[PDB]
Amino acid sequence: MVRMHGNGRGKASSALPYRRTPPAWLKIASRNVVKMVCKSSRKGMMPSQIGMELRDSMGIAQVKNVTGRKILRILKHNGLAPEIPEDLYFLVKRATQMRKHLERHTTDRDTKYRLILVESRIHRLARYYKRVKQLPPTWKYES
Amino acid sequence: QPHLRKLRKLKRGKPSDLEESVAKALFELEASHKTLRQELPRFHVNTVREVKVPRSKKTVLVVFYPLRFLMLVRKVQRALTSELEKRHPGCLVMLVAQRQITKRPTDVYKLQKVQRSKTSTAVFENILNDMIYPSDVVGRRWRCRTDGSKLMKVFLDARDRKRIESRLRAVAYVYKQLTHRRVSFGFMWNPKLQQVSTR
Amino acid sequence: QLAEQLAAKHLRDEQNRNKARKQELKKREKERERARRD
Amino acid sequence: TMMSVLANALRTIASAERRGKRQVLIRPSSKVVVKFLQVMQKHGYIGEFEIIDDHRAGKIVVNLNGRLNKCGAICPRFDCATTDYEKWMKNILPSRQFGFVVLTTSLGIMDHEEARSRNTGGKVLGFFY
Amino acid sequence: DTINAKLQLVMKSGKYVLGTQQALTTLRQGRSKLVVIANNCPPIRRAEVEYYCTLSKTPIHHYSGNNLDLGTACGKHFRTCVLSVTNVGDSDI
RNA sequence: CAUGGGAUAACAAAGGAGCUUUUUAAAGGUUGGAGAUUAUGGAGCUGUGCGACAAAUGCUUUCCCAUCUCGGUGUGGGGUUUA
RNA sequence: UGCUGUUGCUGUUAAAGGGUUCGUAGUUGAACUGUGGGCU
Ligand SMILES: [Mg+2]
Ligand SMILES: [Mg+2]
Ligand SMILES: [Mg+2]
Ligand SMILES: [Mg+2]
Ligand SMILES: [Mg+2]
Repeated sequence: MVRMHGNGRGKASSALPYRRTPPAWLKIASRNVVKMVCKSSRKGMMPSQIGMELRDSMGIAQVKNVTGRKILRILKHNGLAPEIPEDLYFLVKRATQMRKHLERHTTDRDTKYRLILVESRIHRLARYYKRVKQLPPTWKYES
Repeated sequence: QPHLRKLRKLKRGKPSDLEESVAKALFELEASHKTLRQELPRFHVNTVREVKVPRSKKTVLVVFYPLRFLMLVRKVQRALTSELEKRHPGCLVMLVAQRQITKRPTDVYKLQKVQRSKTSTAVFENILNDMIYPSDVVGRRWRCRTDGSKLMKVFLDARDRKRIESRLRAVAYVYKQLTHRRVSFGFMWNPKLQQVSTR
Repeated sequence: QLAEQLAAKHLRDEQNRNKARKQELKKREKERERARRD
Repeated sequence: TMMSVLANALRTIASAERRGKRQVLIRPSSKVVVKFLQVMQKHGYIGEFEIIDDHRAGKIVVNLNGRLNKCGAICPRFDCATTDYEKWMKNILPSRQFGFVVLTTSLGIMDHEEARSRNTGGKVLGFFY
Repeated sequence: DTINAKLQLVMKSGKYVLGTQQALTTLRQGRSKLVVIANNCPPIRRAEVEYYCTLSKTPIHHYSGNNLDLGTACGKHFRTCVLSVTNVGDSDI
């Protein structure tokens, strides 16, 4: 979004605290936190969205600091991880919508240029996931 | 006698004079205290060791327990610590979990398989957290003097200066007896902006 | 043939795990009894 | 991107000394960088310094006396046998009376004068005078 | 779209059936919970399906794409004109 | 080609839920030497019980099924557990 | 003859940065498992 494929140089991001201990006023047991994570997944939420629900309305700043494990690790233990990784899923969805737009507007050359960048990003990402065996070999992206 | 059940099965034979005194206190508390009565039944200690801090009046009692009960002890550490002090006037008690360390390998392939929680860096950090548990570390610095020495300083929150100030001399000495490393303490009001407090 | 060998190993491991857990659970029932036999 | 942490740190120190500052901040830190500073500190070229922990690659604040003229890294880290010491002294040092070349050897990190006494070779890291 | 998100939840968690003939069978029984029809449906076939839904009081949704889009939205590689979901699992609708 | 050293590096692997130990007891399945026959036992194979000790994560668990003021501490006051 | 430049050249105007991006071999690539201690 910033550096690869473009000239952006933005710095906006979050900064985790030095003190990794949950506050005293938080009185939720670790078992119940794990239950809420798995419940939201069956409802259809992605790991990024799950962590924001707990942050916004439950007082849980970091799931790892309460339970000892990350959100995606919890889903893998319960057999709830997505078939393909989340960031690869969103990039494929974006490219599909670009291609559907382009089949009517054949002269939108700016969109055609952006489609080249997104598909290069997909192929780089797929190569990494195949090396660490998060994707099957011979997985291929089809335009 | 029932109170010996609070010891490890190896030491139930010939307990030392310090071991059974703690055992009696733990057994008596397990049936009297309101909040300890549902955690204590599953708990038992490994050994108790006595340390005499030089240039001081109070002595330090160190209690070792298996790492299984880490979450059990952390839940009732405040009440358990204060309760034991009353039974043993003129002494200070610290609860330390017994951990093992794997020595650093020389071969690259072996180094990749080391369990990170068994490294000396990780173990010594957790031992320090045990001695000050109600408080936590808010900063840490290393001071490298020109003579070649390196001194480590740990900063605590100033909000709980009153509680833990008296114990810092004992904690520093005991930490050296278990790890053979030097530590020093300081206080920070507003640790977010790294503001230290002088008195 | 390779798959059959792997399946046999998996079954043996599961059986051993279950047996060890059962023996552990049977133990400490005696210790619980002694607590009630004081 | 940043390829060499050691090269980045030494350039920061030399620049501060040239402008006459009293302290300088260094980031990111590394265990190789700390060893290099202790060699300079032992011979009296820098003052006291301090390491700050932040659960990441830390930072260093070092106090400078006015004695340092220049420090720098050598890239790539060439190999140096015991017979090559005179060659490197002749090329990157102001004189044969002062200045040091720092090496990494199987015995640790040390200046070229100590390495010669121990009869060991290694790889060149940098210099200071 | 919101309808596509729910179809994926049903496709992985619930139970469904594809095709006009099998959907009508579920409507003759009482197992149907929702019927989805593509906009590319023959007018006489659509009128017959809607009549069955009215008699059995089954909610019906008019999909915004054709039978090609409906099949793609279910993860299939063929065209489907009518979809009937007998079991909805972990989904609102 | 042999061998000593392990700081800086390279190659390969992995992608982290494909992840107890010990002690007793029971049940079955070398005969003089050379050539045949058989039996008694070791050792290991399973499944029963037994004694002793650990465990890096609490089975006096979890889960839903239900049915009904005192003491110790630091300087007369402060802070801790408890009442 | 530092006018072939690894040590060790030049590229705003003297000769010389490709019209702009994507990209495979190739070259290059962040931190971390480590202060031994006691005696005269
Ligand atoms: Mg010449
Ligand atoms: Mg020229
Ligand atoms: Mg020109
Ligand atoms: Mg240009
Ligand atoms: Mg590196």
